[PDB]
Amino acid sequence: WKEAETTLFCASDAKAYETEKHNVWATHACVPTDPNPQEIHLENVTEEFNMWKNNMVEQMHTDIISLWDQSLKPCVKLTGGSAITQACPKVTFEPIPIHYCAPAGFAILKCKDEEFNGIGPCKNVSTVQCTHGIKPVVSTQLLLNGSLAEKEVKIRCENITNNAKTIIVQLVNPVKINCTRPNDIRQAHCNVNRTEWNNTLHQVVEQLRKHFNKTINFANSTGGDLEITTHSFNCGGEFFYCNTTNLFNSTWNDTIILPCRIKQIINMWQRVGQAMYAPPIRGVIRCESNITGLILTRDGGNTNSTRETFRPGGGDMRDNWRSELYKYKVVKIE
Amino acid sequence: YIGLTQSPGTLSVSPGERATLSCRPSQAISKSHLAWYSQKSGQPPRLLLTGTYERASGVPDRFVGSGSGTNYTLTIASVEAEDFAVYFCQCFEGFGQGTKLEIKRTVAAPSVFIFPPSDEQLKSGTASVVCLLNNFYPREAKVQWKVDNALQSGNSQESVTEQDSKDSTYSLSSTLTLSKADYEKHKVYACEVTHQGLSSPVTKSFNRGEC
Amino acid sequence: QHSQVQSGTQIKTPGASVTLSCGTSGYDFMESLINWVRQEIGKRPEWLGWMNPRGGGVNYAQRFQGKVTMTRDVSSGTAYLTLRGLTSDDTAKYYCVRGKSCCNGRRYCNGADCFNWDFEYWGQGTLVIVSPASTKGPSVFPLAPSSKSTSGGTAALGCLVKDYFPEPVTVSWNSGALTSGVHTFPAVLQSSGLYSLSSVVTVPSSSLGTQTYICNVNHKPSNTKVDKKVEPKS
Ligand SMILES: *[C@@H]1O[C@H](CO)[C@@H](O)[C@H](O)[C@H]1NC(C)=O
Ligand SMILES: *[C@@H]1O[C@H](CO)[C@@H](O)[C@H](O)[C@H]1NC(C)=O
Ligand SMILES: *[C@@H]1O[C@H](CO)[C@@H](O)[C@H](O)[C@H]1NC(C)=O
Ligand SMILES: *[C@@H]1O[C@H](CO)[C@@H](O)[C@H](O)[C@H]1NC(C)=O
Ligand SMILES: *[C@@H]1O[C@H](CO)[C@@H](O)[C@H](O)[C@H]1NC(C)=O
Ligand SMILES: *[C@@H]1O[C@H](CO)[C@@H](O)[C@H](O)[C@H]1NC(C)=O
Ligand SMILES: *[C@@H]1O[C@H](CO)[C@@H](O)[C@H](O)[C@H]1NC(C)=O
Ligand SMILES: *[C@@H]1O[C@H](CO)[C@@H](O)[C@H](O)[C@H]1NC(C)=O
Ligand SMILES: *[C@@H]1O[C@H](CO)[C@@H](O)[C@H](O)[C@H]1NC(C)=O
Ligand SMILES: *[C@@H]1O[C@H](CO)[C@@H](O)[C@H](O)[C@H]1NC(C)=O
Repeated sequence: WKEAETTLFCASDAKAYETEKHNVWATHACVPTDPNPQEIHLENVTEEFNMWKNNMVEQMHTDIISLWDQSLKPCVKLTGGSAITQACPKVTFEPIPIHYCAPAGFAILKCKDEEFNGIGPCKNVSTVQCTHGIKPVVSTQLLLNGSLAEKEVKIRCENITNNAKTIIVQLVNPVKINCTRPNDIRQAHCNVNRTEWNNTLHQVVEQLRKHFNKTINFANSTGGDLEITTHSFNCGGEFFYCNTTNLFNSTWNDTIILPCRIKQIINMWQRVGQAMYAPPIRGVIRCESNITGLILTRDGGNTNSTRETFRPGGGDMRDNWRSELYKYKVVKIE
Repeated sequence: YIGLTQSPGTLSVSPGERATLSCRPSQAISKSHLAWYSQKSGQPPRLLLTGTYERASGVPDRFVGSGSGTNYTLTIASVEAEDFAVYFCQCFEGFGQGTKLEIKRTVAAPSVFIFPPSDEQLKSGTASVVCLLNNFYPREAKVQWKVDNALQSGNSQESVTEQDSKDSTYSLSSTLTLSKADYEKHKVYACEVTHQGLSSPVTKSFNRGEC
Repeated sequence: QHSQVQSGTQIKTPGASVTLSCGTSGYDFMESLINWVRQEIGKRPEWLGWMNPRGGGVNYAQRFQGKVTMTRDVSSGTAYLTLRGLTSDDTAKYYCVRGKSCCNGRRYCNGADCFNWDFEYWGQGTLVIVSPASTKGPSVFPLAPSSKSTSGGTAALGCLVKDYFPEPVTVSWNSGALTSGVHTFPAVLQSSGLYSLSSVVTVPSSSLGTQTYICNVNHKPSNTKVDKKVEPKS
């Protein structure tokens, strides 16, 4: 059985009466979900998986880019020198689950070994018609509204000895993060339970200690555009940029408040360029989410120091899709 | 943390001779994650081997990389004039301290000379005492300062020439810096040299205020 | 083909900041990580950090955290390295460098996908010199051996070219007539922030008394020129 490239079709449960854009997109782009999805185990079968070279990631990226280009339309966008201007109405924008399904002649293998690290053989493979429901959430640093590990935290990285490789963390227990723009109009903030978060970092350190038996440190982002130096995401059609310094500042041998700002001028994640949106809506803007994963970068430095330091990273949304699709691969059939 | 130790520090060979460089990672690593560079003076390092053995652009096959785990070697089949340089091994962000590939010649002891401060300089309130080691090989040399038999430390700076393109020797200066006060206070100023070309250490000295 | 064009030498006072630039061409700037490597004279290359031009994310070496800042101009394909709080320890050559290409045109390829560490493409390097001194011509002192210490048919003379800034100086003997046996040593930057070196020449000790020896020092930056006669004291 050999990996193959094709166009997977999406399944969803959009609602015809919704003006919310994910629903609107899914009405014409997807088909209804299967109520009784079939999953078949492959006895005495081992298969090679690679979450870092998976064409499923690449197609999903293309689709969400297409979703965004239709849904979130800025008043102005600078790509190169060409300043395109257009109507920029406020929109309802809240991700819904999307299943990716194999067309006829193809199949999707599913690694079921719970202790799978993202790359290498899997002695526990099954065939599925569709992936599980995936919310295409665009965010940086913190992965929101995603899937969870079963028993213990998972550190996935192509090689964690290489500091140039992104570290994808999957939590077992979700950490609630609530963001509010109270009734300065651009001023907002997030709330996080400090006990739940310290307990989360504890679990992450335990898994990181299996690679580095040193003092594990968490520090904040040390450079880059605002989209990646902050926890950036979208709520109520508005773009939030949240300072995560209070989340990543601890050594390892109550309530956390993250100050946020709503921005009109942003850097585009689909492609290189800036985009300007209209001023924020009045009233209250409110997002209740679950932190289910992290994107980390480990500080390099060729000294035998007594510590390893990890900072929040990301920016390449393909990594977000990767944290959900890591267990899947497409295959051609005879 | 993957530190890399190279040996020898200096490898002396003649043209046409065989050269074996060695690199030892602090821990077991993969063959795919070790590279070699060469560097000539005034230039950036040049990538030679990208894999453990995968050669690069314009890199002749006399260069042969090998090894695994914790022992990696770079072997030059027949060293040519263009090959003499400093060679660095690399794993991720870390580099080895380097192995200097040097032209080999016969051992030659240095001729030693010591120079007192000029009267002109002593007007300014500083005293520079200079010790010259002239045309010697190999590079390794110990220059020790002693004033009134008191071993000096931390008040001298050494400077060495690059290997001479003519006779492949080195020359070296050791300058002892003092205040005119401290200089006019003591009497005997001695420069002791130890080199493999000498049967014993050589001391060149002078007494302050003489011909 | 790839070209990494680095800015020129910069001389800075202690405590100051400096910004180095690395103009890139010959490829899509967004596709590869930019690294900076420092090399102190006579020492090994040391990695300072990498920067992803897509987003501008960075990773600084532990002991350079707070020292370096890596940014870029996407339009001009130019990478920048800023060093703040300069000390004499920061005196070094700074290289801009990147690894091999893993994507010449794949749809969404990115620097983080490639192997970063096979540094095939190096800039020519930028020298940064940290010193509190201003431009200054050298003082030239004779180096003559104590007469009470000599040997057979071979003596040594020289001149001490001291306390000048910046590099370089040129030293010739007898107006370039005397070249055989001359050694002009590499300059050394000392605590003062000023340079100093000695130039020596070995001659027939039988020539001492007949032949006049003069070292001609020339320091173009300060427009100074010195001729100094050398001869042992009586
Ligand atoms: C595969 O995984 C499932 C659930 O994780 C488990 O019930 C089943 O026993 C597994 N089979 C093998 C052979 O590991
Ligand atoms: C987030 O909001 C939920 C209500 O949906 C609440 O249960 C939880 O305690 C909140 N977490 C905070 C404020 O950290
Ligand atoms: C935070 O969470 C812990 C356990 O999840 C809970 O016991 C505690 O009450 C929380 N703090 C607040 C202020 O709700
Ligand atoms: C951090 O977590 C530890 C236990 O994991 C807890 O004792 C401590 O109180 C937490 N930090 C704060 C500021 O409360
Ligand atoms: C990270 O923390 C440092 C320490 O105070 C702060 O100066 C810096 O602004 C923080 N970075 C961000 C992106 O908040
Ligand atoms: C983020 O928060 C930290 C701590 O409150 C603060 O020092 C830093 O300036 C903040 N960053 C920005 C960009 O405001
Ligand atoms: C980071 O933590 C230290 C102690 O853990 C604290 O003193 C400091 O104020 C924290 N930084 C910020 C920006 O809150
Ligand atoms: C977050 O997780 C909890 C349980 O931990 C669940 O009750 C809640 O509905 C989740 N919310 C979201 C938005 O996923
Ligand atoms: C996470 O899911 C909840 C429930 O569907 C939603 O209200 C929230 O906006 C989501 N968060 C993000 C960042 O999309
Ligand atoms: C990562 O690279 C290191 C160094 O070459 C090697 O020892 C280790 O086995 C590698 N791990 C993986 C999972 O490739």
